[PDB]
Amino acid sequence: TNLCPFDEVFNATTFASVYAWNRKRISNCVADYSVLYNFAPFFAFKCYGVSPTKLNDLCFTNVYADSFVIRGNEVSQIAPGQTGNIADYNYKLPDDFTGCVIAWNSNKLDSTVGGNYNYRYRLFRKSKLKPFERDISTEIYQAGNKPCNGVAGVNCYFPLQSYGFRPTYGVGHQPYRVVVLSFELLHAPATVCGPK
Amino acid sequence: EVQLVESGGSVVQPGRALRLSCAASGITFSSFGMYWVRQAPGKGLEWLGVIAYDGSNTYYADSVKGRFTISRDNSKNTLYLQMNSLRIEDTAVYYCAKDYYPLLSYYYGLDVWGQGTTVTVSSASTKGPSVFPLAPSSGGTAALGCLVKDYFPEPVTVSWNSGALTSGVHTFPAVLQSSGLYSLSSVVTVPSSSLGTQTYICNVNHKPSNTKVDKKVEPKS
Amino acid sequence: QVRLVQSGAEVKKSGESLKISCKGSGYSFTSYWIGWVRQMPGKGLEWMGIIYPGDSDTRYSPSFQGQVTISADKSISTVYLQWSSLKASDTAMYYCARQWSHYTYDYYYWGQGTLVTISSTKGPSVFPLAPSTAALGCLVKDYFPEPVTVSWNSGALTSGVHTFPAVLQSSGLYSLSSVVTVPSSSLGTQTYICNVNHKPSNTKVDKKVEP
Amino acid sequence: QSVLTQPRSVSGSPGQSVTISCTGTSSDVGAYNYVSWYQQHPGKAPKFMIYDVDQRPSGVPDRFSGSKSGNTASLIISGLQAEDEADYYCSSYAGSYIWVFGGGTQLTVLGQPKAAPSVTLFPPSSEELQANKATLVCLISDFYPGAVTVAWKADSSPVKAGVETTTPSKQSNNKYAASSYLSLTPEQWKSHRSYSCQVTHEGSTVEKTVAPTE
Amino acid sequence: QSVLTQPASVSGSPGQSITISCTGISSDVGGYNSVSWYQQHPGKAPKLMIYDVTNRPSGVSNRFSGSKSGNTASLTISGLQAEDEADYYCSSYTSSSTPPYVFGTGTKVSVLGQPKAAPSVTLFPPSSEELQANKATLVCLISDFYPGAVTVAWKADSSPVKAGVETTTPSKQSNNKYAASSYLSLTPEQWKSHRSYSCQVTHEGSTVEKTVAPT
Ligand SMILES: *[C@@H]1O[C@H](CO)[C@@H](O)[C@H](O)[C@H]1NC(C)=O
Ligand code: NI
Repeated sequence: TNLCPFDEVFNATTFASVYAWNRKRISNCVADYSVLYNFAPFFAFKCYGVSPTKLNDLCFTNVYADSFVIRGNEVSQIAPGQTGNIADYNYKLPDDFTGCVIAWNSNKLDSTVGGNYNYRYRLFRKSKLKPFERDISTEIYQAGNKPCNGVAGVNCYFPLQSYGFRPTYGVGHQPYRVVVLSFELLHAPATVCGPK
Repeated sequence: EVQLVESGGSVVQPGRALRLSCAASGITFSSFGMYWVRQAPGKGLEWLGVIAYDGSNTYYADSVKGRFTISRDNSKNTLYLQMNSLRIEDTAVYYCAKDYYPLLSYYYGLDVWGQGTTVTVSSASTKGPSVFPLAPSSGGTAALGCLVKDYFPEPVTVSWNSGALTSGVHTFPAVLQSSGLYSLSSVVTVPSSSLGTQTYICNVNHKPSNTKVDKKVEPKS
Repeated sequence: QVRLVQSGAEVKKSGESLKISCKGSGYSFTSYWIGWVRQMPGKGLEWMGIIYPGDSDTRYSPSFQGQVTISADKSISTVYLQWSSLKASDTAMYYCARQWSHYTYDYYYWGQGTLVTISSTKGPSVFPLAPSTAALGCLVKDYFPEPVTVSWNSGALTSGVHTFPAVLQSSGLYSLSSVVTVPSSSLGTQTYICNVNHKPSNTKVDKKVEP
Repeated sequence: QSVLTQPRSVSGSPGQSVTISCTGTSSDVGAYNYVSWYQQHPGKAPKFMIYDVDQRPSGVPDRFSGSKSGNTASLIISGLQAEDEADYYCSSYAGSYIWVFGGGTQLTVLGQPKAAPSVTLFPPSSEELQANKATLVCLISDFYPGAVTVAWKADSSPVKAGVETTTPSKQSNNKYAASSYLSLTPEQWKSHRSYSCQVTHEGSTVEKTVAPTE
Repeated sequence: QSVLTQPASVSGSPGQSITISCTGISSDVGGYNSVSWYQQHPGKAPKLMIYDVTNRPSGVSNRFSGSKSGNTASLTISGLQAEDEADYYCSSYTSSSTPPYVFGTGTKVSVLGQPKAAPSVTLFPPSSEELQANKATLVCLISDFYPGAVTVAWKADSSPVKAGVETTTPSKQSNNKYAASSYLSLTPEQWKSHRSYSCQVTHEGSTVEKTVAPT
């Protein structure tokens, strides 16, 4: 059984920051999507252009699994047709997205008493991200005459901020692990099918 | 510290147009989304619109959409508000403000504001006040004043005894009456033993109408 | 079904402005970059740039930066290529193209191309090409348009005559060469005259070719 | 988007907590965490105080925080200080890069002993009557806190028509003053035995009366 | 601004395998990348034949394959047939690069239907009559070559000349070999200012050259 490696995406010890989101290419394997219930506990699940109950009947050219952490009240921006600070500057689904967005609360893994400042997000950007564009620049934006020289300050804007997840937060501000499963259908031989 | 300076506020008749400008010091202007916000006298802030740092997009509150146009000239470090089809309810202080973060930002707020420029939309005609004495009554002190009635536009200034009387003076803010004309009062508390000995004259200066009125306030019997 | 339909062929004079278009259909037009590709006659593909129609983010090739304007009107699912002042060197086929998917960056989808031709009626100048079997001919220079008929000795010399197809120079004018291979023993006896006729200008020229 | 609903006023003593609510709809503050607050001192431009419901921009005292529950956001001021006396405006994202402000809340920092208003009611001057106009002028001074309600009586019947009243204005001595006008025709003035200006301040009413014949 | 270099031309007989190299590819391991191959027939838009280095769209014959070694991609066409006679372009994509896309210089594939034949080259100097009109054109006539693909280079005193060259596409002659012509337009001073001029025609890996002298 040449099963797709969903485990290393969904069961990864640490997830990426949303601005530096991870992408796993999934090709030439059997995708048993029923195993996702064991890798992620009690997860939210929205599909677009596919029905969630027929995933094991479908064949795709490739699958992509993008993963990152955002706070709970941002999960709604990981959807086609959405705008917001995450959709605009961090991770952008296209309006014609075909795939599923899976999110689950990761407070137990990703919050810390003092705050998890390792998860970060981008604050502003020269333009909105295009679909599946990734911007990991940390360069300080120089607005004034004086060069910044890697020192944020007056007229010198560091473009990221940390979430600082703490377990005292309400769920809307708790960390959620997100996996975006993209289902790519080209006019080409399929390489990812359900068990059937 | 970027400084924002609005200009162009004036008295304008309903139906006419007015262009406001907002000039930014230094060079940071081109890096920031810029906003217009207004505030009617005694009322709340009203968000009017935003133009992207690079002019790529402009967004408008429904209350000004199709009437006002926001633009910017990054070569002049200047933001503009072109106000068309003005109505009485557009009377306000107009502020320009810059986004807290540069580039495309929007989601945070407005951290640097100008001091504002005042727009008065009115069909009232320039008119100097009628000034009437508020004569003191016939514990050791008495209130007297002057009623400064029916002038347009703001402001009026009031002194007492050509500026020699300042202690105990309070000049009130104006009311805007349904006529479209302003009125206010100025009162001074004086020792009642001074009445009939000390002369009390309020000096009302209304520069827009080029009128000055000096009204003596005499005791009554 | 993804389709890119480009505007029709253009014939322009040097110095004119031109705007050509590429209309997308069958997909979410504002969700994909569209690319433009130039192909000059007999030359290779050159990537010109891309535009994202959703927000008109444009990325030009370093070789086309400032040389052409790519724009978009998303309200009608169209992107454009525009020149303020055309040059003869802009003569080319122009393609628009779109990557296969959000995940497959290769240009699977292509418009059908727009041919842009940048180009006065002129008669040819004929010049003889003297030999050092010998080789002699005549050079037909700078004429428009095709065709041009070449004869030798009023058509009595045909064996060994090779009239080459004309070259379409960048200026829009044609130049053509015709040569005949003759025995070297007749270089002093036989006089070879080349007869050039160009109908669109009524110019019949006869040029003698002596060693 | 309709103006977001805030209480008109809130008060506290130095060191106390003060809270201000901001209620919108499922399309603005209930939809987004982009909720911001501004502070405005008299005669000054607003100052940015809170964004993202509970984040503080650079330089804003840690005493300012926020929370949000559904369609209502809250500004929470711990350790209230005299300088916090100001108007506070919430603002919420409303979609499509548009924001909307709340109507504003006047915050009073109780900063001095209560002082009852001095009320002086001036009848119309003979000069104004000779010009066939009549204005009763009720001047109210030296009260604290700076909030009064003014009711006019003709004989003893409430009058609403023709009254204009100013918002309390700070005097030089840091107590407050206010003014109210009753505009009347000479006939209306002469048709009543008396007129009264009734000033209610901190639950207690002070009244002055004038009579055409007195 | 990197160039992807392909051979100007490659040829094979029907049924053979041929390979086309594409050198100079770079990638950004931190970004998105692809290597593509396109086929283009006369008058038609390019057709994607190989994508993501090695993959074929549905309907593309498995005679086409792609590979990559270091900075060089290769297209192999097995069982070569007349239908494959076309121009082929490699292409590289790197999301972070300026430019993000590059097409290679292109390769003309000829499917040989007769023995190879080397070009005959005849180079005429400018006529005395043409010089009197203050113009100068060198005429390089190229005939009887097969297959119909040549590259033409001009040299003046062994120094390469690029400006002022116009060259025709090969045309089939009556004997079913091909002909082409190339012109070098020069000023009269330029003609007299160099020791010699040479027309160099490269065909199937072999170069034929002719030289002319002022007097
Ligand atoms: C995830 O990985 C950890 C690593 O120790 C393992 O203990 C756990 O069982 C894994 N969970 C699943 C669902 O495979
Ligand atoms: Ni009555």
